[PDB]
Amino acid sequence: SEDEKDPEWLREKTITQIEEFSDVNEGEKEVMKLWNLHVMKHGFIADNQMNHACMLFVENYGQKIIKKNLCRNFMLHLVSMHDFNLISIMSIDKAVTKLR
Amino acid sequence: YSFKCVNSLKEDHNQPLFGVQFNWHSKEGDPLVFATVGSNRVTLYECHSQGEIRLLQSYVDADADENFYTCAWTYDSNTSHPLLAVAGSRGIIRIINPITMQCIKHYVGHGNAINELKFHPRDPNLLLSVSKDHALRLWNIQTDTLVAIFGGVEGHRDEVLSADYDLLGEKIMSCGMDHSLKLWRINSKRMMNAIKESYDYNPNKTNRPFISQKIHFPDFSTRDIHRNYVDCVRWLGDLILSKSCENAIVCWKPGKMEDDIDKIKPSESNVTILGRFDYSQCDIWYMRFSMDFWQKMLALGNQVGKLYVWDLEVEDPHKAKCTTLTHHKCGAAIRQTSFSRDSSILIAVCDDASIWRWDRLR
Amino acid sequence: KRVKSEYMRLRQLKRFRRADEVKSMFSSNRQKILERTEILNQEWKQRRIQPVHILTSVSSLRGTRECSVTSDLDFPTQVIPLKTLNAVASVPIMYSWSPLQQNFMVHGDRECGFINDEIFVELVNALGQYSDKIFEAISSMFPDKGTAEELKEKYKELTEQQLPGALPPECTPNIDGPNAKSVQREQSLHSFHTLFCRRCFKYDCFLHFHATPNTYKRKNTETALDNKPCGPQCYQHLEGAKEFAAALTPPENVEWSGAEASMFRVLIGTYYDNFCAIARLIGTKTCRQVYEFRVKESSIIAPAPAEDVDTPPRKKKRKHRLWAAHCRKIQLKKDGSSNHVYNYQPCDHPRQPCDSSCPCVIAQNFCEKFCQCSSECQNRFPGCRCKAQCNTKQCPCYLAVRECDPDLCLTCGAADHWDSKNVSCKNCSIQRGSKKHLLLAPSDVAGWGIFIKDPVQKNEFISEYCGEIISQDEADRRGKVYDKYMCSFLFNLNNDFVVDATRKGNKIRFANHSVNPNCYAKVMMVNGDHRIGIFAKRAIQTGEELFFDYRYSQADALKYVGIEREMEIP
Amino acid sequence: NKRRKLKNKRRRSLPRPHDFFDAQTLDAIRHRAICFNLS
Ligand SMILES: Nc1ncnc2c1ncn2[C@@H]1O[C@H](CSCC[C@H](N)C(=O)O)[C@@H](O)[C@H]1O
Repeated sequence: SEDEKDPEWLREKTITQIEEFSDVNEGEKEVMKLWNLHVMKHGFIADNQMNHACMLFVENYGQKIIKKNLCRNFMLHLVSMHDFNLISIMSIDKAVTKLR
Repeated sequence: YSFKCVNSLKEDHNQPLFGVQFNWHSKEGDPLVFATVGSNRVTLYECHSQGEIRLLQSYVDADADENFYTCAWTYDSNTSHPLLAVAGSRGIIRIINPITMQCIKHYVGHGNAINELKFHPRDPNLLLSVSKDHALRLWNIQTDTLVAIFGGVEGHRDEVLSADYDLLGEKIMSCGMDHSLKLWRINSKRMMNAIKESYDYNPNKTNRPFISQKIHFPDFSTRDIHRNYVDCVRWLGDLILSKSCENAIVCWKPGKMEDDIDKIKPSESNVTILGRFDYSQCDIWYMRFSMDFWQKMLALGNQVGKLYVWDLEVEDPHKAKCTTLTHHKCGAAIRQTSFSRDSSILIAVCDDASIWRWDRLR
Repeated sequence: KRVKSEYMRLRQLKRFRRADEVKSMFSSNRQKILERTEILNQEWKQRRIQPVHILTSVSSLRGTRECSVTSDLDFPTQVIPLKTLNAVASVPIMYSWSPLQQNFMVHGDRECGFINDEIFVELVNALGQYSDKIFEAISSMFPDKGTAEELKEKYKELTEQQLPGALPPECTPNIDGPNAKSVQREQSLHSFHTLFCRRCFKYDCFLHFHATPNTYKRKNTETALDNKPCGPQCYQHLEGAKEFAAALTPPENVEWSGAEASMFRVLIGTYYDNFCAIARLIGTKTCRQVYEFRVKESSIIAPAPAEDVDTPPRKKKRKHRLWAAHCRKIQLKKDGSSNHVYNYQPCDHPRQPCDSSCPCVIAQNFCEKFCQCSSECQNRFPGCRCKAQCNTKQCPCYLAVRECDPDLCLTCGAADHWDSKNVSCKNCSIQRGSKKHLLLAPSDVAGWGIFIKDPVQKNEFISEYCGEIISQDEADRRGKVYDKYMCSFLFNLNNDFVVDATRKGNKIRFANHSVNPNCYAKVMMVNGDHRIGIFAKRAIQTGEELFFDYRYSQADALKYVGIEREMEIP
Repeated sequence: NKRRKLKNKRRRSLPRPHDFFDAQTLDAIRHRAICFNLS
């Protein structure tokens, strides 16, 4: 195939572009790095997928969230989607259970 | 400085001449053999006393109508037989063994043309062929398998023509018509894994072909050094030489003068300029200088046929005490120069199929 | 000339100390040269080398040519025969590029730019060394006017003494970081809201918004609010605490951190009442002292709005034939031109209706769900309910340039099994990217070409034409550069943009040209993103070569794609 | 296809498909032929 969802060099370039931002603390910076790299890895496009990506992303990297100890930033990152209507309350509960 | 022309031979084909090569990969007491690539002919010679030069076995590319551009001496550990790779405008690599009198290793895949050839200082089985399509591909000739490629999505947006290995083979500088200065660290943890795996491959092992890698992120880049085309950069130890068409040669180091070359991050953009060995009468590119084996003596030809000579000693561009050697008979275009594995013999090649050997006057 | 000498010697102070320094690493590199050169020389000593051998005559090839290298000096001319090198096949020319499965938007003179501020500090030394003659001597060398009255101004610029730097000037560390301040709810989401881009629901999207955060009004009473004694110490478990909580619709010694109080400010903005869930989130406190501090916070801060709306329209009265009238209007006024294709832009109507001032309306295009036009906007798409497959002439979406959105063509399963690859619909592929497998080979027509691996039928989806987003004017410049070497990788995506695949793209960019192609190009509308796909003009078997019309001018076609590779049967 | 004409129905002008023979073998054959005619 030689083709897939996401080329490697693209992953490198986006990570580098993240570091350029100065207003973002590294706790947040890692958050979208994992979350974004989760995205074009799978290429979700639907709101249903958006929610399904939530328990999916926490399922794969919830331990890594503990390892990075960037949970609190990650809950806030979730709340934005609930403000963007892509997240329901019970979805937030799922992340808490997965984390703990 | 202590030099004079003692010999001069001219090829009968009258074609423009190109990259010279002296077999520094020799042993003590071996015959001093050097090679040169013409348009389609390839010729080898050995320097001799009294000013004599004995013509050695010479070949011609009577099948590929192309102008050869670069060549590099080669050696095989297995047979102890030296060789020499060649390249030209068609972007095809041929490696002839004088013991075999022939080339049996065929390597194609570059886009337009090849403009640079150089081996790894330690491993003789690794080669960089800088190409016209801005590509930096690596070959494991011993396994005939391709190794990682450099450039790509964030590489040079213009043709690269000049690149160099460092003394230990850890970082590789690259510069092209875009005047960009991109280098990549060989020691990067990923690569030697592939290089080791490059030596570990069997075509019959599996249907999956070997996975050469791709790089797009140099450890540093800049363009402020020259406002004109750059065609001559060399690893002066931890320092970097650089020559353009603007009749100047400049040496420089990354960041500040105290900054370690190996500590420099890719995000770095600062420059430290410490070279002013400028010249003139050579406002055109595609001229290449030469270095002595011990990195102690610099000699550069001229389009008008003169020489620009300096040592690599404590003599520094603070005053740049030049040595402008000149032979009246040679004035057309000094295309390249080549030292021996010492500082005794210098061979200057003119474009009009003529060479001019200068022997040290020590 | 003393002032120039003072200025020169002031400049010389770093000048010769540089010369002293450069000599040092000149030496340090030289020893490193000596160490390494000897080391490699030692290994060169180890490597036994075979001495050269001279050429010999080959009996079977006496017809080979002989060369006589003429000696410029007195030396005799030496003769050695030539020899034909090995023959190697050559491949078509091609320039470097990088794979790409989406779309991406996009000297040597002077030194150091600015007049050196250290020379200003050297000029400051001229201020400190200080009557009027000194003022002009200061003012003469440096461009400034450094009289004593100007000494103060230079002193004023010296008093800066520091820079805020490239960082959030406010103390806003990551909340997980212990140094996180008691930041309010809004400021924390500022970093998230600014960076995020919902149209591709990624932070710092590479294909795209800053006008508003999620300022839309939303229902807040959807919570069940089964306030029960479930949190050992809670708003419940105490009638006074429970009654006070209901009426508001002292915390214990367990204090609240600034970071705890900061996201406490956030959690209220989410629920405004759910102390238990807040306590579930905030493991640092039980439900009591969460509700209590909520009482403390609600006592300090203003109460939340907590507003809900239902709108006058409920059902019906929105027959889609009324929408047919609107586009009929749009077609008759402006879209009758059928040439001014505009990229979608999210129109914003915070209080305005979807009037004729609507950016989508003036853009002759529908309002997307990303627009701020409400759920009652008449410029939005209705929903693509083609039962069998949203794929044919009866499919309005197929008639439209819009691919049936996953959330709309529920009858063709566009939303169904987004993970799965096979669906009933045919006009939903680009979203799923069900590309076919291709082969790269030197085309018969010219250089490299594209060949298909498997047979396909008419009007079947094929791989997209990926590339980079660039404006029309620069497309001229790059195109201007392109014509100097007969290159073509610019595609007129719409009236406002052209895509380029010269540097980034996928394999299909190498497709050749033909006037009678088996494939054709067709613009399409996907999720507010203009894209171009290719489809088979006829049914196709294994191993075909692919072609499509580049559709330049007739004179241009002769200029670039004049090869037609056709014999005339009649 | 019933109206299928001869095989010539291919193209007007296309890049050369590259010749399989080589030069150095050609000279060897000629000299082999030359020395063959000598006897
Ligand atoms: N039918 C045709 N005849 C001659 N040139 C063509 C052609 N179709 C495309 N080209 C050229 O090819 C470029 C498109 S990129 C494709 C290059 C070509 N397929 C090859 O590999 O050699 C255009 O700049 C155009 O000039």
